[PDB]
Amino acid sequence: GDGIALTTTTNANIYNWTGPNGFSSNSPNPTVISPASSANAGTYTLVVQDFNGCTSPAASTVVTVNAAPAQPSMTTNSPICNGADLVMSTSAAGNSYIWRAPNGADTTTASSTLTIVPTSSLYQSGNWTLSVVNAAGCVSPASIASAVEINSIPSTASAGNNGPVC
Amino acid sequence: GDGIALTTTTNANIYNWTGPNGFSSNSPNPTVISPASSANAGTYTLVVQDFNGCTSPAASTVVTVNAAPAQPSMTTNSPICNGADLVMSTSAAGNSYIWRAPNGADTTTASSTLTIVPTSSLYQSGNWTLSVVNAAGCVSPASIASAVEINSIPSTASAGNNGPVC
Repeated sequence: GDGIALTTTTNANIYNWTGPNGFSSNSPNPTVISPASSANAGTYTLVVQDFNGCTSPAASTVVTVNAAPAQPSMTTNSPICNGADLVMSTSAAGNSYIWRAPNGADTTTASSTLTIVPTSSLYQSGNWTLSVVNAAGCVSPASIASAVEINSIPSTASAGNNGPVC
Repeated sequence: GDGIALTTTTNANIYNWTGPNGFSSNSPNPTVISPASSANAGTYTLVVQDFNGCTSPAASTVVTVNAAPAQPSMTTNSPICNGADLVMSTSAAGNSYIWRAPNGADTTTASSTLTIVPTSSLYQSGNWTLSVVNAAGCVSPASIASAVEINSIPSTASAGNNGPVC
């Protein structure tokens, strides 16, 4: 999902780049490959032709592409009464977990389980999502949102009885 | 999000521009790069060929791209009764905060918290959004709207009792 950029240091007249998917360029500092995927992993080779018409031996480098984790899933204690702790968790593996609140608030934890204490700006109802990040620093697609419904505490009912009893 | 423009001052026959993403042009005053992103930051080099066929030494300049802040989030006292002050706030950092009313009214403040006194043209219900601007003058994506619900004050109930009591 990130891009692959190549650069040059020479000031020669003709550049010739070649790569894994038919990548080709006749310019220094070529158009960055935006959608990096494993398809573009491999060796990129540069040949440079001088002002005098002579060519260099080729130079080359290797770029690898780290894969993102699979879309994680989320479980929540969604039928929740106001004042109770909000608990959400995944089963997905990762090095760090990313929790996204409905209103955009965004926090992290090393744990697969997040607990939100109702003093927090995160104690909010609506659709919550999760994404995870692995050791390569790759972020998974976000999970399918799980709704959280925080219910109010009802008022009390008047209560009594029929009055004095023999 | 803004564009990168390059210009010339010469009247020579052939222009040769080159840049960071394979940017290339054979004309003076090239097509402005509209979607500036960090991808196009770097050195842009111009070489000019004369009417007589001779070429200039190259001239060059550097353009950098300032990044916008990440999408901020908003918190509001949304269950609000008419006449009460409307309070909205963010946690996002910035040099100035931009507050957008549902009906398009647009105000600013240096504070992360905005208070609207109900005499104001901004004391309106509906979906509010926020964006922030940093020291480079870059404006963040707008936040996910937060609804504000301004409720009316109900009329009174008739009240009384059963009448005189022994």
